[PDB]
Amino acid sequence: SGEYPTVNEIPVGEVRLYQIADGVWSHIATQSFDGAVYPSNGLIVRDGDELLLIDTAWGAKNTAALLAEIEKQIGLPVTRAVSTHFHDDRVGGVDVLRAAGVATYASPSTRRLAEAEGNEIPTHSLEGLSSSGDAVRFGPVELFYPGAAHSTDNLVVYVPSANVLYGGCAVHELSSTSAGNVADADLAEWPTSVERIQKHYPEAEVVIPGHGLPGGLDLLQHTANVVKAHKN
Ligand SMILES: Cc1nc([C@@H](C)c2cccc3c(-c4ccc(CS(C)(=O)=O)c(F)c4)c(C(=O)O)[nH]c23)no1
Ligand SMILES: [Zn+2]
Ligand SMILES: [Zn+2]
Repeated sequence: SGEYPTVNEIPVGEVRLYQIADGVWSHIATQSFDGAVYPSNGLIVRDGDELLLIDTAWGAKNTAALLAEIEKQIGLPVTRAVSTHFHDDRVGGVDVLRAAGVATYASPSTRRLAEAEGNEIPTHSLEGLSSSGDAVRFGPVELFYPGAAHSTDNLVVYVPSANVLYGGCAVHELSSTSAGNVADADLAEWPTSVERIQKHYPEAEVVIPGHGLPGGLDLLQHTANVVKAHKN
């Protein structure tokens, strides 16, 4: 009833939306992985009379539920989606999107890693993002490649109209006590990549992590701190 929805408040298979700013929502879903349940976030950005989706809801059935929740709460069609890295919490559900008329996009690096891992593969490649510090416009957002962090391919997303920074899984929530799932991470490079985010988006007002509660710019320094300590 108004607070940001937490892992224990969302059964696996349901999706909730949360209004972040005018024309900007996050989507929250839950999934089981290796015998534990986790929440995960994505983004929805109004694009005139259409919507841009950032990340799936972590699975085919959750992503179908996401589309139904968007129709109920917003009522505008999702026409494009971007996946910010290759893991299943970002691309799982791309096939559902593609069958619902959504054009799916990711960097070439994400597409090659998703294919090699056996995950669902976005249709279209996003060029111009292969060197750290690169940025491109995509509808109402800017896509930014900060360098290797949670994964080598991770992208962050900025909504300039609202100064919303969606960090994806390169950014952790303030309550986090470790660096999450580090299977594909570069712990040594991650603080440098976070510093690039901090330098490029100093006017961010809301920062959304890939899992957990949004906050302010402090999430970036907190992420650097937990990553350095995990590595140690
Ligand atoms: C292989 C491979 N599969 C995956 C994905 C699908 C995956 C599965 C299960 C869990 C996660 C997490 C995760 C874990 C713990 C915390 C709490 S915390 C910051 O306090 O430790 C958290 F916030 C997030 C992440 C992420 O860190 O992005 N990804 C995950 N990744 O690699
Ligand atoms: Zn991941
Ligand atoms: Zn993640």
